[PDB]
Amino acid sequence: DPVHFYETSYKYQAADSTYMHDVAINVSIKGNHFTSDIIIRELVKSENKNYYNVIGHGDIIQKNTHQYYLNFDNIDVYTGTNKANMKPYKEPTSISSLINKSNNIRVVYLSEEYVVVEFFFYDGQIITLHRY
Amino acid sequence: DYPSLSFQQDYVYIFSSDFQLSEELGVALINALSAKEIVPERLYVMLNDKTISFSFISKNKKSKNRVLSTEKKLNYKHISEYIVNEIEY
Ligand SMILES: C[C@H](CCC(=O)NCCS(=O)(=O)O)[C@H]1CC[C@H]2[C@@H]3CC[C@@H]4C[C@H](O)CC[C@]4(C)[C@H]3C[C@H](O)[C@]12C
Ligand SMILES: C[C@H](CCC(=O)NCCS(=O)(=O)O)[C@H]1CC[C@H]2[C@@H]3CC[C@@H]4C[C@H](O)CC[C@]4(C)[C@H]3C[C@H](O)[C@]12C
Repeated sequence: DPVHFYETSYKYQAADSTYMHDVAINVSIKGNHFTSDIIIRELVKSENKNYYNVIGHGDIIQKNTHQYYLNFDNIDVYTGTNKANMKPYKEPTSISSLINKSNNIRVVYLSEEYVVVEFFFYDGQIITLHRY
Repeated sequence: DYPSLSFQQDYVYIFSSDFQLSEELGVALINALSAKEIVPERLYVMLNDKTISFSFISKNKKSKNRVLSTEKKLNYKHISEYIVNEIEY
């Protein structure tokens, strides 16, 4: 069974505030299992910088050629103000609710160099990931 | 759980339950980008109630991805100008 890697980054802005996320996503898929690493830098005017490292793994389930589901076995959340020293952090609701639940990923385009998906962040987001 | 493809022209793919908004935004995007001599390989846009996201795939297969949350709906002109500015810079 070969391993396939998917990597992307995105920036989140809010039209009604200064909240911003800079997010890198790294996903590896082997068979029906996946490992995900999500690195977040969180900014806002009323508070100083903040980093989050979200490590998870679980089952990826193929329903159609374009309909997949990610069901996490576990997710760990680390936080810190400097990427050098991060420390464990109790899972927020938006993380713990993803465990033992099938989260929707819909593929809209597939090439050998990238894939375009609608997925469940922010209750609906479209993004392109580079294929490795 | 996601809007269906409601507008597809040239390199633009817009996923939204609102056809009028989809076509208005899609044409505004093609007009503004062509005027600046920007021709993406593909441009994907998703319009939700409270969230807008897009993926810009450049000629070199590199991607730029953005999410914009808004408490009140924006008209196609503002959404187009936001997307184009993020792509431009
Ligand atoms: C808990 C964190 C800080 C929240 C905060 O700043 N609280 C103070 C303001 S308040 O006064 O208390 O409201 C936030 C900041 C960024 C978030 C991720 C963004 C990507 C992704 C989006 C998906 O939709 C759900 C999963 C997802 C991985 C998210 C997990 C978690 O939610 C994160 C880490
Ligand atoms: C975008 C709409 C779907 C909205 C919706 O409700 N999505 C499911 C949500 S839910 O599951 O119900 O919750 C769809 C529904 C009807 C479509 C027109 C049909 C005639 C004509 C056919 C031509 O080929 C292209 C132009 C044309 C005017 C079309 C434009 C657009 O495609 C329209 C408006």
